[PDB]
Amino acid sequence: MNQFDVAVIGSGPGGYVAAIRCAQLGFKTVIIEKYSTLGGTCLNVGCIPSKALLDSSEHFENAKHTFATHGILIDEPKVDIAQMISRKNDVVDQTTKGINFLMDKNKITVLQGVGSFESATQIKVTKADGSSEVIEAKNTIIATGSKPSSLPFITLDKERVITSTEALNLKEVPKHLIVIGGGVIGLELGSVYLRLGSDVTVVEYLDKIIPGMDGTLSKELQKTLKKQGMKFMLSTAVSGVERNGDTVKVTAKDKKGEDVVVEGDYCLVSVGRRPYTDGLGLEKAGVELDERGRVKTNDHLQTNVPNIYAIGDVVKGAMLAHKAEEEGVFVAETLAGEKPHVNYNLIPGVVYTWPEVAGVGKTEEQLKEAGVAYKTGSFPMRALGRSRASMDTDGVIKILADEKTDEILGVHMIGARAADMIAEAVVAMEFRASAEDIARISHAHPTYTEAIKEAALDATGKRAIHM
Amino acid sequence: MNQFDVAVIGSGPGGYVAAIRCAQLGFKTVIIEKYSTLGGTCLNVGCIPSKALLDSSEHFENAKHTFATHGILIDEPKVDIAQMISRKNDVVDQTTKGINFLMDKNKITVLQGVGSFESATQIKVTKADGSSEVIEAKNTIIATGSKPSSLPFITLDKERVITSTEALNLKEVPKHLIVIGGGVIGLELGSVYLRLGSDVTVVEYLDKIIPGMDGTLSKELQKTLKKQGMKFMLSTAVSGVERNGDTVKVTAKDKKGEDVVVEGDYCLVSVGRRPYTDGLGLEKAGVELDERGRVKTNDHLQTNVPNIYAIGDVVKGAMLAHKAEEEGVFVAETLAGEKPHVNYNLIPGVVYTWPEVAGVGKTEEQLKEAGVAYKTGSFPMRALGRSRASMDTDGVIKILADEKTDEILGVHMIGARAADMIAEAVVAMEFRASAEDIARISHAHPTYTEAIKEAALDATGKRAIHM
Ligand SMILES: Cc1cc2nc3c(=O)[nH]c(=O)nc-3n(C[C@H](O)[C@H](O)[C@H](O)COP(=O)(O)OP(=O)(O)OC[C@H]3O[C@@H](n4cnc5c(N)ncnc54)[C@H](O)[C@@H]3O)c2cc1C
Ligand SMILES: Cc1cc2nc3c(=O)[nH]c(=O)nc-3n(C[C@H](O)[C@H](O)[C@H](O)COP(=O)(O)OP(=O)(O)OC[C@H]3O[C@@H](n4cnc5c(N)ncnc54)[C@H](O)[C@@H]3O)c2cc1C
Ligand SMILES: [Cl-]
Ligand SMILES: [Cl-]
Ligand SMILES: [Zn+2]
Ligand SMILES: [Zn+2]
Repeated sequence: MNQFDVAVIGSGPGGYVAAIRCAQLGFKTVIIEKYSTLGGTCLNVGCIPSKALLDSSEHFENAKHTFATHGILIDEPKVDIAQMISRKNDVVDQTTKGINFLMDKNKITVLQGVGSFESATQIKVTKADGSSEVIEAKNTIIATGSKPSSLPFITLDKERVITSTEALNLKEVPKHLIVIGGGVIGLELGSVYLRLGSDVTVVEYLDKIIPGMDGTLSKELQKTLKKQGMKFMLSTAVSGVERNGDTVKVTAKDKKGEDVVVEGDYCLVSVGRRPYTDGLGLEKAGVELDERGRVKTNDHLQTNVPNIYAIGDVVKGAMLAHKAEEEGVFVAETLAGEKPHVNYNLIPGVVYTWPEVAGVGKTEEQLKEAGVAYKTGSFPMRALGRSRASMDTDGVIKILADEKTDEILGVHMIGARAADMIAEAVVAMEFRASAEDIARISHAHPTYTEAIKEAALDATGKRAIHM
Repeated sequence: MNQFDVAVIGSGPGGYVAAIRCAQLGFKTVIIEKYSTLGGTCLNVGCIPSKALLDSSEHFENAKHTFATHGILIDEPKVDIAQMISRKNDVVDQTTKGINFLMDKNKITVLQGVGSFESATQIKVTKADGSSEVIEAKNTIIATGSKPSSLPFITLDKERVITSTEALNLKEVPKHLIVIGGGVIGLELGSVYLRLGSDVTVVEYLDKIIPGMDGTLSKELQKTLKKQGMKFMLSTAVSGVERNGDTVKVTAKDKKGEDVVVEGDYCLVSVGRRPYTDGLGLEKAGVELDERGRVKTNDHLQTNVPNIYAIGDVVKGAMLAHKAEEEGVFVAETLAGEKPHVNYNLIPGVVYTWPEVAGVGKTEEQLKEAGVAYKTGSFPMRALGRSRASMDTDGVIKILADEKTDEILGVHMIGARAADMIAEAVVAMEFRASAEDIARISHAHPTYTEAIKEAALDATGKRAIHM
């Protein structure tokens, strides 16, 4: 029997970052992955693939609609979908090799197979051929991640009634793509194919898109996506999804109770993500789940079995890749006798549409439900000289500040490069900065971040300069 | 003779922002501009025009070199140079109307003409036809800005031997553009026409481009610009620039003393910018200049005449647009009896090439010259999943931290979206953040700002995760 200090089950962003941090702290560490390659959901069927298709489709969007204005003379651009998907596949293969490299550099043992608990200290690793080996580990970090949710009445066929996994591998640009469900994934992949020529209709039970974010962002994102051609059927309860050859028929009822029928040639189900624990052998180690199917954890991400921890999508909190990464570093440093901290209020959330959407801190709805006295500052992206020069003019920056102390309580962005502008707000809130603090700091001109500076001026005293 | 509390000579970013900040504080404010429209250098012949052409030319670069890999099918793209410039002119016209809106909204009086001092309290405003009006102002803010520098043997002709002003309005894509000076302006305008098909040769007297920035950024920017097709003749002292019909011949000597000759059809002189005070009548008010031609200032940007202040490119400091803006707000708030402060160490500098370059704080060369014990952190952009997805893999993030306290002393970036990532570093240093602090803060995944977190991990304890 091989012996290790720490075992990590799952090779997603939480898993392999946790392993590296365990190796850096001196633990003999092993990581177990059932997939053929390392990287988890985010690399193989998640973040990296979506960003690659989003980047290529946005290039296609510019060529089709803005090149003439930009002074670039081309004929009607055409989509080579096989090259798009193939290039994305190479991007995934690139990142997988980098993760392999990191494992070797940190002297982490990598085992391919399904890891199941035999006890609180023994783990069975079953390879593809069915053979098994048992290893011993003093501590174990569960990082098994999540799987796509679905609806029980939908029969997924991996052809036309699909999830994000297959949607990233289409053999053609859909004529009419139907998106069932209000997950972020649906809006991102819908943007990809909307740009590539598809008709996209989002059919959703929820009353607004991205409802977990600030309401202004919900409003502005639907406003800009409609402007781009996406159609939205909100507050609509789907009751059926039929495949009839080359056609999918979605039947539902609207908020007034009337019947609704939507037909397309492709249907993507994006109704959320579900924690994944199948085959993990939790009963044999004694680890408890909650009513939602998540590994119960305490303040130290510890299960009821003291030597077993759990991180990432398999536990409570925002199901984000960098949230799993931070929790992995947290457990490793905790195992080393340190006292780390995670501020979950300061974990940003990003939507990778164009314009990008990003938020950190409290939403206005959260401040209202708590009876917090707050100020609002708001500056539009179209007023920036940088946006006029690039034609990326959609969106707004919104800052919430405590009315008495001026401390920034939440920053909510929709606009060009918001996925990276949000970092300024994260650092600002980490140092408990006031709106006045940010308003007085130099922001490079011309940049999109000047909208943050202007919004902070608006929040601190309604004294923005460029509005 | 009308009376005002504050008069502002110049409608640049410093000029008009100061006027707005003065109007917000309750002062009767008037602003004078000799140009036909408002905006100063940055709007009409500076930041906005160049940024517009950089965005258009980068699109053309993608269509020519990356669209096929992206899966976008087009024929060879062609340049409509008249349309490029026309759109840029429209962006300038857009922004000019916005400044007009801001002046009227803040109830600032706008006068067109040359502003000249009659005394420390009277200012003559001379229109083009010769008519004059004299105004009285308790205080005056000098914001007359800058002009392109040149060399005594250079005869500028506004056709083929040109400055930045004319290069932004070319009627054809150059066959071979010669750039004299490796400054921010020269590299940006060279990149514009390089992408559009021109051959670009940069001739620079110093041994490195952008020498006012960190040496790593100098090296990496030259490394990538060469990869993009730019040619560089460094350590080269130009001694003659003659126009011979449709061709310009630049004669110089290399580091070995051997003669060097470069021929092109367009020659851009980018040897820096010089403070502009022509016709301002400073002698009639008593305001003294320094040896370099700049309006002398003290701690409060005050001249020797106590009621007259000066800001922007006409005074000491980095000749940057947001530097003029901040100094305009500083003088305005100082006039109001408040006690503001400008931290010149925390004013970022941006080069809008692709990849973008940005730095803030001390350079490594400065830390060496001061004998500061420092740590270095460095993460490459090609290792980010986000960069792999977009194919924007060039560059590095470099963080300098104090060896004893771990406090970040400077952050230097070359990579995608550096123009907006630098904002995180500015806010970080403003709060005296340590390398460990940034390394522990949540960074959205996948984003380019993750390279900042990784570089901070490298600086704080050589413990980056993805390297
Ligand atoms: C299309 C899509 C786009 C997304 N885009 C983003 C985005 O832009 N940003 C973002 O932050 N998040 C995004 N996400 C979410 C992101 O993928 C997750 O939040 C993140 O991957 C969390 O991963 P993790 O480490 O907790 O586990 P996971 O990445 O979900 O994977 C855990 C791993 O455990 C392995 N495993 C499970 N059980 C066993 C077992 N018994 N034995 C061995 N191995 C096992 C699995 O094979 C899997 O590889 C996206 C998701 C999808 C699907
Ligand atoms: C091609 C180019 C690109 C640049 N890009 C950038 C960039 O990306 N970022 C950046 O920060 N900086 C950039 N700069 C520099 C930027 O333009 C200046 O730093 C900024 O404009 C500072 O302006 P200011 O208020 O100090 O004065 P200015 O904008 O230089 O001009 C003030 C105005 O005063 C007027 N004036 C002068 N004397 C008188 C008088 N006696 N009476 C009446 N009117 C008068 C002038 O006509 C002028 O319009 C760039 C410069 C150039 C040339
Ligand atoms: Cl602005
Ligand atoms: Cl990373
Ligand atoms: Zn500005
Ligand atoms: Zn990451």
